[PDB]
Amino acid sequence: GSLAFLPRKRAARHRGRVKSFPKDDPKKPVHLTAAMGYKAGMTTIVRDLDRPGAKAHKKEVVEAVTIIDCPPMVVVGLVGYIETPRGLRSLTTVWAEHLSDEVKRRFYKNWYKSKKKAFTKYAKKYAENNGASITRELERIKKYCTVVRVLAHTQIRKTPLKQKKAHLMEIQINGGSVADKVEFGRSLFEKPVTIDTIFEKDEMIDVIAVTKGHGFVAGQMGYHHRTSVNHKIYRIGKGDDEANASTETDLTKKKITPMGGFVRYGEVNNDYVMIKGSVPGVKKRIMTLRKSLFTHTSRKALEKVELKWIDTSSEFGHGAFQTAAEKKQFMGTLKKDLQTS
Amino acid sequence: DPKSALMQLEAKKKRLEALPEEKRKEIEEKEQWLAARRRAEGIKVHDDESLLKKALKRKEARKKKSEREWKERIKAVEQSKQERQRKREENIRKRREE
Amino acid sequence: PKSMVIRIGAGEVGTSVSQLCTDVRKVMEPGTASRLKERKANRLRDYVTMCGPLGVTHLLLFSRSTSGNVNLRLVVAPRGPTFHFRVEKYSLTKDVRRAQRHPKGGGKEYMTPPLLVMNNFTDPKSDAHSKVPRHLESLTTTAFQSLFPPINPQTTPLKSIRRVLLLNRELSPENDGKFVVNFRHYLITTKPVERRAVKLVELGPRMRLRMTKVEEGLCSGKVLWHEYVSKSK
RNA sequence: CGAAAGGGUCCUGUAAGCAGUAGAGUAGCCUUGUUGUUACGAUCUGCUGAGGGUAAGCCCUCCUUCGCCUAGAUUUC
RNA sequence: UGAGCCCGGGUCGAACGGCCUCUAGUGCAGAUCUUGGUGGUAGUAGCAAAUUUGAUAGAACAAUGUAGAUAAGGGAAGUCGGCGGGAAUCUGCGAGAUUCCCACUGUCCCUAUCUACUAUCUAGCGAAACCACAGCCAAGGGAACGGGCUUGGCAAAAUCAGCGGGGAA
RNA sequence: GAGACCGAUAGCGCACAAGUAGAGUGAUCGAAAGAUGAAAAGCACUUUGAAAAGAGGGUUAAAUAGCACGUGAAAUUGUUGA
Repeated sequence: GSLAFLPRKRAARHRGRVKSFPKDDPKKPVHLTAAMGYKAGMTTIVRDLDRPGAKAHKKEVVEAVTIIDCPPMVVVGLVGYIETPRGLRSLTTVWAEHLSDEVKRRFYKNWYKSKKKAFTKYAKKYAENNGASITRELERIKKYCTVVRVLAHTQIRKTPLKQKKAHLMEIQINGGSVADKVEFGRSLFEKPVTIDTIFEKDEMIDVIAVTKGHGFVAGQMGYHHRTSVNHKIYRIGKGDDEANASTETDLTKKKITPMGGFVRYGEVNNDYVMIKGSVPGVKKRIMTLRKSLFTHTSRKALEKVELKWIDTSSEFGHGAFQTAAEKKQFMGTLKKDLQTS
Repeated sequence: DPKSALMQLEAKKKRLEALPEEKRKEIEEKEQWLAARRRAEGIKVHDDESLLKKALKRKEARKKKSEREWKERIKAVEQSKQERQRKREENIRKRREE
Repeated sequence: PKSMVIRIGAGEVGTSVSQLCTDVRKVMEPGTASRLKERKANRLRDYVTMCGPLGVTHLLLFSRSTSGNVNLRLVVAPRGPTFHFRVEKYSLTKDVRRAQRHPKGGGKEYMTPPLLVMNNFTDPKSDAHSKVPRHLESLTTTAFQSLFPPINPQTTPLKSIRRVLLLNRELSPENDGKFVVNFRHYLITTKPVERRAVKLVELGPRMRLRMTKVEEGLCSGKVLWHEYVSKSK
């Protein structure tokens, strides 16, 4: 095997560390660099290829695409890093009041037997006109810091999982002066941020996950931290539309979830990201989407995508009925349904 | 002990064959009823010709493999002592050469 | 002591027998596998080979003949004995609840097994007619006493004591009677009148059993006593 | 939350039983029959896209039902 | 100086010492020494002989593969093989019409079948070989002699599972 | 009757069950193993508990002299402490 990925180590953290963010210049407008979702599953799409010089140009092409359920993330903190002859280091972080129950579950380990005391004195410090200390921390960040990251958490209470502990991650703010980005984060406190806000249509990104541990039949084989580069978001669905899987070509009002729901995941009701190709990780797992560190060098990026339809047959079997309507129409009436009626 | 159970069941068959036919069937119903009684109470009786014979066969096979494991290990140990004496005589001859 | 209730005795199952077996399992809680879902390809061999490692001591089998007659086979794992009862009259727990003016739903009482109460069965010899007493009735007593966990009155918590299982024998010790087995289930309600009044509420099912036939092993062995067929010596 | 149900979805292939002169034919009985009749007979026709299963590593329920609740043992400035 | 001698403290209960001589079965680390006692290995290997027959007790499990065989199949290779049976297709029961294969081998592999060999955990029992003292690596160390030593690289308790480095003709 | 002898791994193989126990078909081979206390006065009795075992209590000048018993080294082991 490759020497860059050996010896085979377990992923120390189930989440997945971002390590490297894109390089910062002040000239661009302000923007976050990362987002999180949960791998729901994959479907099949067919596409009118728009690759000049390709054999399959202007032809139907069938591809496999991963669905990542992406509920809005909540901004709950800012952090200010300082550059030192020993690297970057956390100078100081500011939190937000009214921290969510789920982010508190992240702060705790045994939530059921612990009286909820975390960040209570911090909320008190906010409440009792220690805004002196608040503005002191913000002024320190604006004066001494060169890199700022927004602490954002994703919300299991909207995701369709038995989990109840939220997911936290630091996301760098690039494109602007330090004061500008600190003010932007201060505005960001206590507001949901959508994937329409973080990312956008038909674009190339990087994806971080932990590839599955193949356990129970020379050592650890599986469960490895992997950041797969160069995966193209083709679609962003809205949840509330109910015409998410619907495409201009077929006016079939359906959601991205096939018949019977996703196998071993469920049914998604939120914003979702549909990306080309196989992507590391498994279902229910946290997926970390981030921007590319470098400007792209291919027409695969900045190639605009036009879709036709999305496979919504039940993946639990070899079904061929996209919608319950067409299924109940084609099969006709059955004796059990007739007796019920 | 499977051998003790075999002895007991052999005595049982001798008694069954000695007693007369009508009370063959009578006492036979008797120990079946009582068998159901104590086994349903929970007493796992151990009386089966094939089961006990196959248990004895398993025990004999285990003893056989164990005896073979002896022969291997004992031969290895004797070989070790013989080899040690062999290079001792080798080095004594080397000294005599010197 | 663990017991399982299975429908593998019948070639196919219906709503009535399914409800009956669900009620029997509810009676057998908590020492029974509630989530046991019978499949057509399963067999008695598969179920006993499951009982083996599961440490199940008793197995009720509900079979249905082509004529529609229903039989209850109470077997002791893993080698017998086997008792064939015939169904004469049965009522569902739903029907019992509907008939009762104040039906009580099962609750926390699922945590406690019912106490066995046994009536009119003749253990001691009254007429030396040992064939029915000294062969069948003592085995019945032992079989049910082992079906339910042994009860020590000197350690059992009275507040946990909540359910009773009645087995009443329509038969007299003089070997005269209809030889009928009456199986019923009651819930205990303790009311403060210390003087405490005990009220028993039907939970079902009601079971009319005909003691038909017996086997030494699991659906195998010589016929020890068959009511209709007596084999010559 | 975690033990039945309901709905969804996949799988196999049309369950038992009943009704069909349908069934290669066979053996009897009568006034001898262009649905003769009584007995045996693999197998075909309708109930019947039937029947059954479906989480042990498939989804969703508004109480669809019922139950369980602030434990108990040690350690840490 | 030394082999050794004297005293203090504890234990202990019946004999003992200094000097001059006389005498000898008179002084131990070795002898793969003798006898006896006791360790690491080790609560490890494994339940094996020993400890009126014989006999560890519960929980499990029924698998995983291995070797030797078969007038079985398939694939592969080489030849001078391939140009009645089975498998199908087309057409309106049709002599119905049309298409594919069959060989051998003192050759290789796999799958199929037979015989034989194979099994874990916790309790209880419980050895033996071997042991001058211990083992990171690199260069140097005259005598192809390194584990000592010199100069460096460095160097953090303790377990389980894999793994490779050393020990003359 | 004695000894410039040996003093329980010594002295005869045997200070004591010694040609005993034991081995081998047999001729034959052949060990290990002494000491309570002056006197058993050998721990009455109570109390644990299945035992070749303790806690009290008693005998003796002494029981850490208790039929594992005159004194009780080293190897080896445990607890406490540095």
